[PDB]
Amino acid sequence: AEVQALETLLTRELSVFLTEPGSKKTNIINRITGKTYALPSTELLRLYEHLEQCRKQGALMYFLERQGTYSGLMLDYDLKLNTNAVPPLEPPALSRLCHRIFVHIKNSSVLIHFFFTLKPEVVQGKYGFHVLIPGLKLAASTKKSIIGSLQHDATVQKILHEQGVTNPESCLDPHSASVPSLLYGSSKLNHKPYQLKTGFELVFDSSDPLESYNLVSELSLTNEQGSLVRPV
Amino acid sequence: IAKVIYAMMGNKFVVDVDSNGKYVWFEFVLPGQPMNQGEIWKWRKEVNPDELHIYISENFSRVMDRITEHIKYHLSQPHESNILNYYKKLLKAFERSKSKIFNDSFKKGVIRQAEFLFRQRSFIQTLDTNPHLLGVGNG
Repeated sequence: AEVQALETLLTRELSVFLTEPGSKKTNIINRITGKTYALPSTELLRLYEHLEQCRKQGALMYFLERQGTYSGLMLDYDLKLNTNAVPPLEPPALSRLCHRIFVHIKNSSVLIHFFFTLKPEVVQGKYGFHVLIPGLKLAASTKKSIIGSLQHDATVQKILHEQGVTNPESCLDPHSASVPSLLYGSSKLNHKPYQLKTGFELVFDSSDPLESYNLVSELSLTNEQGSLVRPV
Repeated sequence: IAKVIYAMMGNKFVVDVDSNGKYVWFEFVLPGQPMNQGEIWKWRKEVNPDELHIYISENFSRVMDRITEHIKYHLSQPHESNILNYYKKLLKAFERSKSKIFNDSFKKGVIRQAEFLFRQRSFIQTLDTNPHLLGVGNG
């Protein structure tokens, strides 16, 4: 019964907000019919909330977004494990990954909420990982440098090796920061949408080196006015 | 339904009485539709308005589900007992009556009623009366 608000919104309120499909000004894109939108923050948060109620009841969505000049950190891991046995992401492993990306981003421009999601498993090639860090806004060539550093990173390789992963590298696509991403809950073609395991938080010092929030709005890269997260 | 149909395409169909007292339908041929050679941009005789049936079955659903969406949106807002009883009953009756437009007898009745609305007095005897106009294959 609910979801009808979404089509009513798209047809009536969002109709005036047309955007060219090939234009770079668009921020939220749906691949169901190839619609591209460049909405301001108001209907952005409105659609975030609406997608949240939709995911509360279920359904399948196929929305996408492209990172602009300012955005968070969203990465894709193609972890093709040797066997289809779940290496559950223990808190020590997530802490190791967070510390490694921390020390990776220290030697760059500096002035944090961590969200972890994984596959529903039972699939060839095992699962993948998508870490989302929308706190800061450093979408530039520094992101490409960080991508190269993680490609040359070795600690994450042994962290995956501790999980019995036969793909220490090549899981992170080299175009991770140069291609559009998808909001949390946006499923894949003939694939179940991902699920969150745990969401932690921390803070960085310039000198010394879960069901209580609108998760879609907080995790959005273009949403600066989120409650749980802040635009660092 | 006949009045709404005439409102949306009162300019493409006309009806006149022949010498035998039989209603006759005429359709104004437009480019981009199936048609013989040479009758573009001019009227043609129609024994039975097939295009009218196709339209009333296909394009009327647009206004039908648009008004259904409007009723749903108006029901969304909170009010007094009116939304609990009157709008619910209206929506039930309307969704019951929505499927009528796909019936055959209903369509025949609608066409028979619209014959009166599409009537145009003095059309057959004024047809092809201008000596300076000559219909050709290009218009």
